[PDB]
Amino acid sequence: VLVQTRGGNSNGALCHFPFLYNNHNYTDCTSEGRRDNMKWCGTTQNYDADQKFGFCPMA
Ligand SMILES: *[C@@H]1O[C@H](CO)[C@@H](O)[C@H](O)[C@H]1NC(C)=O
Repeated sequence: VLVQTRGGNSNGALCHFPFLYNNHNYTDCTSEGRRDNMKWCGTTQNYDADQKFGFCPMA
């Protein structure tokens, strides 16, 4: 699969996995920070120390 994003805090980067999100190593996309339904993903390897996310346009 290929999760690429463009607009989040990555200024145009490909989401990566696994990605620590608030001490929550997520090896995929998650909608815990959304209130609609889609799912986003971190673009860094340490969200707790990076603060960079993106979207997960995929299935
Ligand atoms: C998440 O993975 C990183 C890389 O191995 C590790 O340093 C960190 O402690 C892990 N955190 C959790 C909650 O598993």
